[PDB]
Amino acid sequence: MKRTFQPSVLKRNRSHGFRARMATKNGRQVLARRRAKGRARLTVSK
Amino acid sequence: AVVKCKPTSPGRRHVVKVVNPELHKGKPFAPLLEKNSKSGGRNNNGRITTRHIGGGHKQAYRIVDFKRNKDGIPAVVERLEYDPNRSANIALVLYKDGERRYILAPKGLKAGDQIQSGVDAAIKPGNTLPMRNIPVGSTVHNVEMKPGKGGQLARSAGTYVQIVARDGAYVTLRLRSGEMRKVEADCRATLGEVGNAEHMLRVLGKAGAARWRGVRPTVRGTAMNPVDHPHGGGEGRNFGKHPVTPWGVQTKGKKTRSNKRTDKFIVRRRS
RNA sequence: AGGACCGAACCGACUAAUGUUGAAAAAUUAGCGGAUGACUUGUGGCUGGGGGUGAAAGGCCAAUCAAACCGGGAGAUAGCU
RNA sequence: GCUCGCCGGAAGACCAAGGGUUCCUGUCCAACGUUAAUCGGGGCAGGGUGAGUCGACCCCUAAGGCGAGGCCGAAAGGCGUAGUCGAUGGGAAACAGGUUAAUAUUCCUGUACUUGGUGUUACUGCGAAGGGGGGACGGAGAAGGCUAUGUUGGCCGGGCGACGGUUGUCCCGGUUUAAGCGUGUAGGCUGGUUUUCCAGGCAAAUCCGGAAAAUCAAGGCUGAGGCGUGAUGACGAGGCACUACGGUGCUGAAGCAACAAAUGCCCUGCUUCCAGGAAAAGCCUCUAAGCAUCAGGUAACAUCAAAUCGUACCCCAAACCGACACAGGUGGUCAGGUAGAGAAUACCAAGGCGCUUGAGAGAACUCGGGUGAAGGAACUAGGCAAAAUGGUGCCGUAACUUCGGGAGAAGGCACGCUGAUAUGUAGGUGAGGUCCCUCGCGGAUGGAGCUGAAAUCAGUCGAAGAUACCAGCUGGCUGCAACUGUUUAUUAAAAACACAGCACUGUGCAAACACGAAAGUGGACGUAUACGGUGUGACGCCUGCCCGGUGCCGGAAGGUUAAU
RNA sequence: AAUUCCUUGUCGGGUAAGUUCCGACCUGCACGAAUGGCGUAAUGAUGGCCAGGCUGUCUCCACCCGAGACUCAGUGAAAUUGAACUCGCUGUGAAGAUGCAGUGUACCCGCGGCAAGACGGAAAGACCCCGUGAACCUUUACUAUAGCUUGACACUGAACA
RNA sequence: CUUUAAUGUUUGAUGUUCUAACGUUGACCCGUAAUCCGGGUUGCGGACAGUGUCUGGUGGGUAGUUUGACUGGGGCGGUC
RNA sequence: GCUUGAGUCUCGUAGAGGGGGGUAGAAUUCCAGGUGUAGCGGUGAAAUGCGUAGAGAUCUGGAGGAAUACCGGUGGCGAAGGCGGCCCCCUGGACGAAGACUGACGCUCAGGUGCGAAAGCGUGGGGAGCAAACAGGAUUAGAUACCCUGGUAGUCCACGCC
Repeated sequence: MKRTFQPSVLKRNRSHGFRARMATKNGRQVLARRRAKGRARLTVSK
Repeated sequence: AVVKCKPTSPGRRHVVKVVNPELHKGKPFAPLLEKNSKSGGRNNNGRITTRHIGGGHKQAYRIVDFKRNKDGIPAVVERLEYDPNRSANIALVLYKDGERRYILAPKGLKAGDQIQSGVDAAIKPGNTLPMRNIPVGSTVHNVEMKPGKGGQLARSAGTYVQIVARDGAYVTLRLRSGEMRKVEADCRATLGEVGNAEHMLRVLGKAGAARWRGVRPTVRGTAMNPVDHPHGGGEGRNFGKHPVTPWGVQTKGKKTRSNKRTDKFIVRRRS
């Protein structure tokens, strides 16, 4: 049985990483929401 | 010519090959090659915009002279080559100053023939001239729509254009569809018809041949569901409404031509 | 030569039995179909929700699909329990 | 420790991804291990990952991403030129031994190789987001030549066998050795040399391309493998001194030949086919702007530099994805012996395990199998399941057919061992010789050795010789779908979908159509033998009648008719 | 007939016996010519039927070999559950009783088994109905609307019949 | 006052010609050792095309919805 | 051996003999336009049909296909089927005066092979007239016909069949 999570740190960083968040204004809104919530890790991918 | 295959297997039962021993066996001319990547069913938005296009064989684009130039320089024709990007064959020609070019090969062209492109060029199959040095009634191919643009008409294999009349600044042409249209007389045209006229005689024999061409399977709207197509649904085979495109426009009849700046150029609509 | 034949790796999933608080939220065992091709597979990319993609079953889109998931309108509304 | 079993195209070895200390040592047994645990992938402490040559970084690009300006868009933003990123691909270079408890092409020893900087000497036209060459490319098939590797013989060392015989054609083990340098060969490709000219390469060019003369078929490029050197080195069966029995050190003999060999190499080759098979840089060459004992380019020598990051360990898994120490999933590489076509299968090598509850006993019943009297589908919805057949060679084989098929149709006969033909044959391989050549990786005759089927006669054993594993049930009549394929990944694999064919219809290119609020993009770097939509669905014979209704196409005379 | 209600139509073959099968008839409820008609070699994990071989499929089961089940030691769940001192029968009863009435039977408590009942467990029945409930789909329902299309005005001017 | 082959002087339908707005997904040059985009030269089309506002038609391609109740279950029938 | 059967050479003659290509002129049809009005067409009679959105008639320009009026003949050629405008290229056969040459090389020929009208079949084109099928209108007692109005395959070209 092939499960849904098949890890790859390159695709992880390209899809959910910090610079992928900072490229779009909506990912910068994601980062603003996570700084306002106070997360220890902004992008847990990174 | 045409070659009917022996039925040693289904898929070879019903295939006719057209084979030309005159075509070059080997690599094409590498200075006139470019990269051709598959992009059908892919917009710059990434959506499929033309359906039923997918993976076929990898192909390389050959830079073919359509706006033929080098007026007054004769060119000898080397071996004819195969072109995947079109139904016609092409010819590698060598000019007298040492320049090789790719030409849409006409019907009678052989290796060693002389071709020329100017206004002083003798009228002969393979030669191109503007249509005021070309007599009325001759069959031409690779004819421009604008003077200097390049050949846009009669580029497929076996196709030709008849020069029917002359206005004095315009030339009336009977096209392969039966349409009569007015084209400016300074537009150039190559004499004769395009070769590989046996291209329509091939039968592919099997679905794999269409897949090597690059044609993905076509699904019928009757086979689809009501959410997918305007046809679709039913507890049997019959839908039972007027046949349409997937986007609702009627597809049997229903002429869809909305151009109004070229109606002055189309003289008689095709039948 | 062949979308050729038999048959391993590989891909799949026709039958039966077991399992059904399973060894497993679809598998095991014994057979089974394809196995040079419309094949199969690694890596990366692209298509985003009345949207995509679909050899078309409303299939699939992260164990979720006749309209994904998350947050919000929101304490929707509920002559019903 | 000695036995026993299991895997052995893995249940062995090495990586990539992924994980992140699980690696090694000391100590502990609370919790975690489906049981105990002295053990552990557990707890707590230390230690452990050494690179110019491996990978990343780096130079270069594919799909694609971002994109100065730009075009477009209420805003956000969309597309996109120059450009700049982006491997899954293309460019410099290291091998063999030894070593640690744990590292290893990194440390040590031996032998190398590459790319730059600087300096000295000798000669000299050097110089580019520019031109050209090259990188640089498909599928299938068939050789030949090899090699990794294996077997046998020789050689060397040891043995002389718990029970009849045995070393005195016996038994066991070893018989290894690389990069680099030199030679440039089984092959493969290609005519070279010189001179003159130019409507071509975004300008120039001595470079590429093209044209015209003389000369001879002899020059060049590529290329496994072999041989020499590396290497009187290392390694090496064993033996010898100290044992806390982890082990340490010294010495270390033969180290050859023949045959069979790959799916690996020559080979990115050759042949053939259509479906016509990346890009750019590194590399070579040519000049443009510029400079002239200058700066540079070559060759030799010397010296310096090659940074930084990763490197432990798991990786058909108890370290990854599955909530688990989960019968599942997970890409690549290596590929021994005997039998065998085989990467099947069986038994074994090297190596790794016995799957983290055991002990009894021998009820029903369940699961997984073995065998069954007589009957042989009477069972059942249905031969479901089981049983059966199963290999090679030869004989033989029907209706029908699209002439290919059907067809392994069906149905039969022989298969073991021994001996002879033939103290090992047909065939394969090829040393000592002998003779030529510009006398070396050369050619010709052999025909010593080594290897070696298949067949025929004769004999012999058992119930049985494809004796195990492995390995097809066969025939007849019909429906449907031509077929191969695809499909509801998780109750439906079908007659459904698709399909090659066929037809209708749209489309004259700034095409139709599609995505898009628009730019733009696909269609397509295509051009009516093309592209889209629809329906039908190989093939054979065909496809009749109806335009009243609803669509569509054509026409505008009349009626009705909007904003104005 | 993947199509036929009557219907297992009728006739023939196959069988001792055949609602299925095969070949016909035509009385086509309600086939029919690219919604394709009829046929068709080969192909099919396709549907139906027949036969040979073969057999535990069966008459009708028997024995054996392993893993459980059983006993012992160690570890150690789950669904469920108002409380229980938790029998049978007949009747009654919100209409199928362990519990009510009458009556019969029954020392107390395990263990291995089987499932007839506890209208057993699981899942606020999916069938049916209801709600002035929802979603999606259809059309010739209503009202809009993207698109396509028609014209007027503007961008948009000058001459000549 | 209904009309005149030069004059005081309008409106509306096609038809022809021109260029000068507009289009150019024709060629060339420059920005620029850029398939974009501008600017320039020229060719072709040309007051057409196309766009904005208004407007008639078409429009399940989408979107919001409606589609009654009684009923010896509901539906059919019937009834209000 | 011979020429006398058969054949060959020299020089000519007539011919729609065959294959390929090009071109010309009447006419039919269609499209665009000018003039012009109420019928055209058809038949034994009509009617379907075309025309009041302008037909038919006349004229101009253009497009496309097929067959070649006269010559034309109780003519010609070819084995038969068959072949008709003109011109070119390639080519087959026949006949004649005269001369030369070879010297029976001849005739027929079952099987075999080739050619073979029209209709028909396959693929790809073309399609002006004509026209099976089909539709309408007549006729008739009926009319699936003869007649009229249309009209598809086909007739035309290339390559294969038959």
